[PDB]
Amino acid sequence: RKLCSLDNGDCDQFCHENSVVCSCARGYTLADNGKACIPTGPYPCGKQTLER
Amino acid sequence: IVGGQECKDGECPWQALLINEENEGFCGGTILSEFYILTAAHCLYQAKRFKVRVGDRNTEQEEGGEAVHEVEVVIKHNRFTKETYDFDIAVLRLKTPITFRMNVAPACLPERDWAESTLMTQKTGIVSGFGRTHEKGEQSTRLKMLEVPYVDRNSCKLSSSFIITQNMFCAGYDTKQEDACQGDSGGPHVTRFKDTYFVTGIVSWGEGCARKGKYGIYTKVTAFLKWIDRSMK
Ligand SMILES: O=C(CN1CC[C@@H](NC(=O)c2ccc(Cl)s2)C1)Nc1ccc(-n2ccccc2=O)cc1F
Ligand SMILES: [Ca+2]
Ligand code: NA
Repeated sequence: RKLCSLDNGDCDQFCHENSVVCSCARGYTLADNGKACIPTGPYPCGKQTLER
Repeated sequence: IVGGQECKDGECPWQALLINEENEGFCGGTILSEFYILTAAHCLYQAKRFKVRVGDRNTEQEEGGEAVHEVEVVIKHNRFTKETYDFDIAVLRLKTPITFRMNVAPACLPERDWAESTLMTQKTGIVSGFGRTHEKGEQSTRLKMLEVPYVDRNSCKLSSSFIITQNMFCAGYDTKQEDACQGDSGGPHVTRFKDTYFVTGIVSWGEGCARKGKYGIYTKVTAFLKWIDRSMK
């Protein structure tokens, strides 16, 4: 029953709706839990550059 | 940028500057990847030949991260015109790839439907640039950023001596003296969602800077998401 209109369906990035599918931008991989987005490199899009 | 604040270290890494033959900044760009820069089509007429500089926060201070990249190709939106300023978008491909590092990194492109229901519906976006600090003022040697509220389309249309198409959106303040300004055009408008920044607009145009009753006008990137993809391949 989850919906994208409630805490973005618990997704870190993209949410899409008879149940919710999370997805991620290029340079990230969708976690095993189907929610989180993992950076596949040190300079992933949209991340400010703070350590390193 | 009128008002706002100096971009702190590492906080506007997708910022690019387009530089004159005399090595003066005249427009911004948004880094999209190692080979591509998003900018505004109308920025293309204001200089015959130019390059793009990244990793710079202080044009008067060589930090050690600067890198100047020449343009291999220019892909202007074939429907852009000076008459309308509509479709004010363009992609640049760089001869040499960017090396991402401190202060140099790309902003994310969103999925369109989600960006419409989730990004464009936030309260605010962030715009950044080395542009003037007041209308009749002069460019700032330091990279500034400014949080600008989304402005509803009807208010946008009413406030404007010019036609606002569906490829355009308003951001900023009615009376508050904060806004993008001359020299920021082409530069980023990005929207944060859970600590990730997504490209939402391209600085396009304004009637002055920070004028009362007037807002900043931006290219609506959700309308050019498939176009940017094809432009990049
Ligand atoms: O040419 C200027 C000069 N301005 C003087 C200060 C600069 N200000 C800005 O670029 C911005 C202010 C807020 C943002 Cl965002 S960009 C631009 N402004 C305009 C006004 C109107 C227009 N037009 C809009 C629609 C159709 C045809 C047009 O010619 C373009 C401009 F560049
Ligand atoms: Ca510098
Ligand atoms: Na205003």
